[PDB]
Amino acid sequence: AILDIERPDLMIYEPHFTYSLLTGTPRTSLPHFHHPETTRPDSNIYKKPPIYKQR
Amino acid sequence: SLNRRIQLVEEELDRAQERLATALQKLEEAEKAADESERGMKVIENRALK
Amino acid sequence: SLNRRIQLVEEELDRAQERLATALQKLEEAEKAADESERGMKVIESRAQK
Amino acid sequence: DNDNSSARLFERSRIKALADEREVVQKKTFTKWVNSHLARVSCRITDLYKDLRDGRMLIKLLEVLSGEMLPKPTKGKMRIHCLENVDKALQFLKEQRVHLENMGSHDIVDGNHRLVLGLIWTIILRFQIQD
Amino acid sequence: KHLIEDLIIESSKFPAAQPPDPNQPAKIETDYWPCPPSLAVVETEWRKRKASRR
Amino acid sequence: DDDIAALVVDNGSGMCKAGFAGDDAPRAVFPSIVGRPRHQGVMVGMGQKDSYVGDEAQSKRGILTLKYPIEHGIVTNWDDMEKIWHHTFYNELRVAPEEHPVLLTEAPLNPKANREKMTQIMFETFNTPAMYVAIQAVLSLYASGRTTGIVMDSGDGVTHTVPIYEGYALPHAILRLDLAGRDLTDYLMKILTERGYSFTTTAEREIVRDIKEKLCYVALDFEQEMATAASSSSLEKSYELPDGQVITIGNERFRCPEALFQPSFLGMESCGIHETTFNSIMKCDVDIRKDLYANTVLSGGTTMYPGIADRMQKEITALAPSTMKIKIIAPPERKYSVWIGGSILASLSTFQQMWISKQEYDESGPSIVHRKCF
Amino acid sequence: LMKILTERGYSFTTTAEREIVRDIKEKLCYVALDFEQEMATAASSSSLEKSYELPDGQVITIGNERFRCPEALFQPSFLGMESCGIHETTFNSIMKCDVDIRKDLYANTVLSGGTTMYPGIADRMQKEITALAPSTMKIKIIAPPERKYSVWIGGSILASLSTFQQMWISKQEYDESGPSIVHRKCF
Amino acid sequence: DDDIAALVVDNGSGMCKAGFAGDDAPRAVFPSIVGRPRHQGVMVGMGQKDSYVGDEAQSKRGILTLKYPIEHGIVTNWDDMEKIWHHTFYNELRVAPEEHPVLLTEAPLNPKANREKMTQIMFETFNTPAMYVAIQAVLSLYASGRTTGIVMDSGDGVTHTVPIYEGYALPHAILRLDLAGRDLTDYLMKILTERGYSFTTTAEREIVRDIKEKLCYVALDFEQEMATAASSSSLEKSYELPDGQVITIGNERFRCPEALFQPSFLGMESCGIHETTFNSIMKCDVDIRKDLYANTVLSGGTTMYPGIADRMQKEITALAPSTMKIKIIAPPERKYSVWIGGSILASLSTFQQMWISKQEYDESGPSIVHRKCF
Ligand SMILES: Nc1ncnc2c1ncn2[C@@H]1O[C@H](COP(=O)(O)OP(=O)(O)O)[C@@H](O)[C@H]1O
Ligand SMILES: Nc1ncnc2c1ncn2[C@@H]1O[C@H](COP(=O)(O)OP(=O)(O)O)[C@@H](O)[C@H]1O
Repeated sequence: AILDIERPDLMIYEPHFTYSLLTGTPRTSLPHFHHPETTRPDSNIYKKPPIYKQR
Repeated sequence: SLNRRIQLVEEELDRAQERLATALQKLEEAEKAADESERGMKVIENRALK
Repeated sequence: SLNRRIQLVEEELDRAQERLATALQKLEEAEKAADESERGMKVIESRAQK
Repeated sequence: DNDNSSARLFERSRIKALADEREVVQKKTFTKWVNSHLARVSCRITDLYKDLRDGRMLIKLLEVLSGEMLPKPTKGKMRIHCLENVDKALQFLKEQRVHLENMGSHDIVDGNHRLVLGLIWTIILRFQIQD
Repeated sequence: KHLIEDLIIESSKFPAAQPPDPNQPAKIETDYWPCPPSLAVVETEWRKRKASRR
Repeated sequence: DDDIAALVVDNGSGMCKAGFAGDDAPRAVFPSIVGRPRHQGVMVGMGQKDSYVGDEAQSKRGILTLKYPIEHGIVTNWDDMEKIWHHTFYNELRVAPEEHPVLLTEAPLNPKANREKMTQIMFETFNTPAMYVAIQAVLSLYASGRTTGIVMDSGDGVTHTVPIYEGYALPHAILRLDLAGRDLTDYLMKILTERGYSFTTTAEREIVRDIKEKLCYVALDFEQEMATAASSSSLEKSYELPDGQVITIGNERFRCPEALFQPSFLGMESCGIHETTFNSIMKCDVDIRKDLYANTVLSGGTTMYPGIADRMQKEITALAPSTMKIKIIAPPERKYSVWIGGSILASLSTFQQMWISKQEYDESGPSIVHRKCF
Repeated sequence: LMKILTERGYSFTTTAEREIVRDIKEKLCYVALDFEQEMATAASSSSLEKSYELPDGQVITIGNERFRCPEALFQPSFLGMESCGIHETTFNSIMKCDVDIRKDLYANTVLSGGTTMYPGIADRMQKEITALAPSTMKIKIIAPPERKYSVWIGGSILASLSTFQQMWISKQEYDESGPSIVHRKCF
Repeated sequence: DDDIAALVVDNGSGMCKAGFAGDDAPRAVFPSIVGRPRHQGVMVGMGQKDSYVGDEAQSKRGILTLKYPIEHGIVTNWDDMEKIWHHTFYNELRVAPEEHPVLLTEAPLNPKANREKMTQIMFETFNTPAMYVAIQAVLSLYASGRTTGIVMDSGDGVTHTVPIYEGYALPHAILRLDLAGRDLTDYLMKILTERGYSFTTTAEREIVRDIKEKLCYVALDFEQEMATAASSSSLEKSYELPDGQVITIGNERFRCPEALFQPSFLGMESCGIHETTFNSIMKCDVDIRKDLYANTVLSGGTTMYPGIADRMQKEITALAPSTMKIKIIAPPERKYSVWIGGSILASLSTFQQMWISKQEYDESGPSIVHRKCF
């Protein structure tokens, strides 16, 4: 049956219901939970009061 | 409290025996290597003098 | 009973640490001697090959 | 083989001997220097490698040199409390624009010789001492 | 940098952390150097060894 | 005396070595690896550390992504190299960088910008009084103790051969080949899959590098070695992973270093190292070939495999005319030879007129290194 | 244990009797080091039997059911589950990690929770993990005697740290960002 | 009749397909599962069945413990392999295996004992007169109809890429990422725990796989789709369990196959499929990259997620230089492409020489496949 068909690229076994729906991605990493923040470089977190106490 | 004190002392003692056991075999190995170099002395010296 | 056992086990911990340190000193001395002997072997090897 | 044995001989003799000799002399010098400043709070250390593991000696030395009181040490005798105290000291060192690298809390706690010596060397060199 | 730490910095500049004694030969002069010397130095050393052997 | 020892820093692809001038051996040797964490940190209270440098990265390599700042002899990540140099100066030697001069090495042929950047970072960020950039093969020839010879140096990232006759180097015969120990490690990974062992991540790269260091050798005859390995299981060794599993390396011990002599295994068109040395010799003049044959010098850690000198001598003897001496000079401490050359270069009395001062840098920018360095 | 105590004729059905069965399990269950040998021993002699007193004065005898109930922790096919035992789960969780960090993980296994308070659980766990693990590695099972409250005790440690005052989900943050804030802060 | 049709058998980790040489479609397609009963029979005299192979095991899922003989493209259990092969030859095909040649497919990089064992089993047990073993992603080019292109084949076991330029394949550019569809199934099982649906048993992994095949798609822009999913509930679907329960898949539909492009979700540090394709491109020579950019071919069932071709085109367009055009060729019958091209391999007149004869096996052992195939 191959020997009759010119192009197996354009070949259908089933309707398949195709196409029903409707700069690359940079690498990402999992978040860390052992230190609070790094928004201020060279900041001392031990000076700061706790967050809930600030009202 | 005294139970945990006993446990800590026992673990430290076991680590001490393990370290001594490794040290003895390293000592034997170094002594044997020194003896082997000592035999190599005279054969190399004989070839040189001839 | 526990207070009696504490001093006993601490004594073997003491003795084990002491001769562990002694064995370490002996081992490092043996290592230094072995290295010096082996370079002494290289010297006479260079004798013979030249 | 034999050539590899000769290379191992050369490295184990010369590199290790020179490194240990220099490191021993610098350890003695650093201990003698730090004891002078630690004497004012009537604290003295015998071995530089082991007495900086807990972290109270480091925070008291920074207390002497800075002249500003630091946050109080955490009340504990655990591993994590030592990590907290060493982290407080290193955060204070970062606070005064002194640049340190490859220097975590677990390095000081576990007692690495080279990193402790480097921390003392940076304290001696870069830090500002006022009287 | 005050005055005491400058002595530490000056001591750290030498290869060893202590200044060397002047009577000892340098490490380039001692036999510990593994690079081969010149050929005629080895020739004169062999001549001296043969003279001592006699 | 007011004479201060200048720091000698050998920065290679694989490891970094450092010491004082006039010494017999470097004080510090450590791998040039920068690692960063790749998992979640949940134990709040421990100290946070952004980057691991050197042996600290190697001890905790199980949770890091290991990156080499220098690959193929060209440094790409400059901040990682800054961290490496800074850790060398402050934690491994414990010296003030602004007091001593420094001496640096590099491959012969490389991008021209590196030297300039290597100047600009060193004068500005570290405030050294003076610096100088040398070429590793010349320092190897210094360490060999002979004025004339041909130096072949293969590190972790680059291989290069230079000829030097009576102190006059011939720049048109300098050959650079991009084949080194990193590609041999990658080929060892690619051929270890045949036995069923899988090594993918960078920690596995370090493990495979250790396996290659311990259990590899160069066969004198490739076909006879393959026939012997096929005939019986006498040529087999066992290795233990840090997990505790046991692998059997078997036939693959000598196939990995054989890629140094037949680069067709890696898909490269270029010839082997022995033909590279022979072509570098024949590119020289007629009268100096006889002295270059008698003074072949091996260098670099990649030339550390057992059985490399016999194979090199046999191959060059096959290529050369059958009249002249073929002598391969390989010192046992060849891996550090380049650094040793630096210690001799910074101790000469005439070298004190060769330093690049800060004043000249301020006068003529970072391009002074092309005029003042070979 | 209820379903296997049905085998001896004792009947427990209500929710109040489940507490009685739980008390019996806590008092009279242990993990056998070897299972087939223990079955042979319990079938051969009656030295393994124990007597329990019901709240209404009845006296029951457990016998062979003392160690069959905890054995279900290691063979889940007793309950019809096709999952693996706890030793296999621990070994599989170790094996999923990287190669380098396995050696430290083999020597630092920690037990926790009340269910691990069966007498003899530590020896059986160490034996099975040592059977699964390669021979050149050594296995250490850490079972503190107060492990039932360990999940509490570490929590009492965690709220006392200095940096944990920077971890709290404040009232203002919840008011600003709703109840979905807990995923950003808590692990 | 003279020449007789040779049957082709495509074995992968997910499904086994089989059919004759000339046919455009496989004779039979069935999952590669072996089932065994966990419970104990209670009624006297139904009949004995020790093992369940193929679709019979898929029918009686909730009574067996399903097992897969192929793990990551490697045959872990061989007795199961004779079970599937016997069921293929004597039940699905109803042909005598001793009167036909057999074509088989395998992954590019795999242990050699795998090839030796398939050769020994096909010759000693089934008495096949001749056999051949071929690489799957090579056969994808035969199915595509072009002799120049790069194939990325992603099955249930492995994901491997290979470039071929004008019939010449470059072995040093072949990469074998170990990410596949079964890992995505496990990730889907892990992320359905968030909504409260628990799937644990081996019989329920098939339900999870069907959910994956039915209600999953690859987002064009990941973060924008996250924002849309957090905004409204338009992109929510409902799935019907076999027992009548209804689940709501919601956000997770485009979070399962996104692990193909970012393997850090699964804890692997390896690069994604697009970066693997790009790295396999750049490992080739300069002059053939232009042709390879214009003939990227997708293959394997794992690449049947909707929108994967556009995502790959966008990512490679971002990575590649901007002056060239990139077209991803994804045929609508890629799932059987590995089969289809293989059928073309059995119809060529020049292929009759390449068969491994029975006499050659008899005189050379099972290691003849390392010389005859590839
Ligand atoms: N004893 C040895 N045997 C075999 N190979 C070695 C040995 N020592 C080092 N190597 C190889 O040499 C490489 C290091 O090269 P190196 O000499 O450090 O280059 P550079 O000094 O320019 O960085 C390592 O990657 C390793 O593969
Ligand atoms: N319609 C589909 N949509 C998405 N994924 C699919 C679809 N059909 C199959 N798959 C995935 O592809 C796998 C089957 O791939 P297949 O080409 O059969 O692999 P192989 O032939 O190498 O065994 C299944 O495990 C499934 O996860």
